[PDB]
Amino acid sequence: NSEVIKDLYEYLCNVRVHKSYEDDSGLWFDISQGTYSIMDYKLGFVKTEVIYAPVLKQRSTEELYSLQSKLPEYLFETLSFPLSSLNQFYNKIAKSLN
Amino acid sequence: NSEVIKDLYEYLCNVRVHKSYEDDSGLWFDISQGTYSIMDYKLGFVKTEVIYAPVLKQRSTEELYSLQSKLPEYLFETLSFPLSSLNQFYNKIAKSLN
Amino acid sequence: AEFTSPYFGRPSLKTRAKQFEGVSSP
Amino acid sequence: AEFTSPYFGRPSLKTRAKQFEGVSSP
Repeated sequence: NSEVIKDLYEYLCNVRVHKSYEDDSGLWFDISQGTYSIMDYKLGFVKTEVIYAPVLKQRSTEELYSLQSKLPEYLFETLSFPLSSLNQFYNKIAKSLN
Repeated sequence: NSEVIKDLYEYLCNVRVHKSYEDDSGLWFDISQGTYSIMDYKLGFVKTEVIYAPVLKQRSTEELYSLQSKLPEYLFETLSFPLSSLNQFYNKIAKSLN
Repeated sequence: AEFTSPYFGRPSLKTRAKQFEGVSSP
Repeated sequence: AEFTSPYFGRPSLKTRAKQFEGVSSP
């Protein structure tokens, strides 16, 4: 059921957690979020406080240009913010992509 | 990892899929969504078109009064809407609860 | 192993699953 | 059993997992 439950989260919230892992720094998630404009990023949780890291090296120049025009500039660099701001962070990305 | 990935979806999107099941009608999900105001409901998928069914019989009178004051009235009855409206439906519930 | 605080430590929405005990599909 | 169309049939975001191939934590 885990695979269809993730499908629901994708249709309901336009977000997909590809996988998780825990390194020395903390617990990390590979995440994509969409609307067709899509953004890929990692969220780290260190113990809590949240680290956001955009995954942009693979994206094409046309792709980067579209995202940059509409998304807030800080979304294209690493960012640290409190856990209590995580849902707003999700909504800001969602509102910017759509 | 499935349990911590669901925890992330909860913190990121303020929603939790308790479980799924498939009956004769289709595929169903028990879902809670929150901000502290919380709403419990089932989403059915019939093949697609979406059926929303609020789960209110257990809630107390004080709880129902708070939700009713702020949430749209149609969220307290069964509702059917196209799959392409599912993310807006999520966002409307999210915006109304917060 | 020693106990370690979970990253997501707040009471989740897992507790609410019981709300669907007697409900059937509409 | 016969093939049945999935309820969620559109191409998902599962394809994008490959975007994280060579990336490390910051």
